[PDB]
Amino acid sequence: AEFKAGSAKKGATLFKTRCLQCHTVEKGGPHKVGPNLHGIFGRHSGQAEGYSYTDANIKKNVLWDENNMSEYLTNPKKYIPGTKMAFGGLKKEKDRNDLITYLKKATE
Ligand code: HEC
Repeated sequence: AEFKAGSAKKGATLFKTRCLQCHTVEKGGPHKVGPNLHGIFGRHSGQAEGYSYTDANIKKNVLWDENNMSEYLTNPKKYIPGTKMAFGGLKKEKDRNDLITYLKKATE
């Protein structure tokens, strides 16, 4: 994928309505169904302290950035086979760009 900054505003709504049930973004935020995402863009997959990852997510060992995050969010199970993230993906590129524009800011 090739990330292009979009609407952080739309991204925030997308996170709230598509991700928040399983993820928090704030520093010190709790793990829920999925791991807290604070600092995700300075980290490899499967490395958030305090979260119980699948071996699949850990072994993928993807150094998260705006580009492979877009690739991942297109189809998480195709990108990380065996992951337990029950999310089909954001198929529209503009949605992924919006979400990641927000996530880059929100997870710092
Ligand atoms: C529950 C129903 C989830 C929804 C909705 C979303 N995610 Fe998720 N995510 C979930 C789990 C259980 C996991 C761990 C998977 C595993 O195999 O252990 C994840 C993982 C991620 C990651 C990787 C985090 C890391 O490696 O530290 C990312 C970057 C991520 N999820 C992002 C994300 C976004 C942006 C979502 C909304 C669009 C989203 N997830 C939905 C559970 C669930």
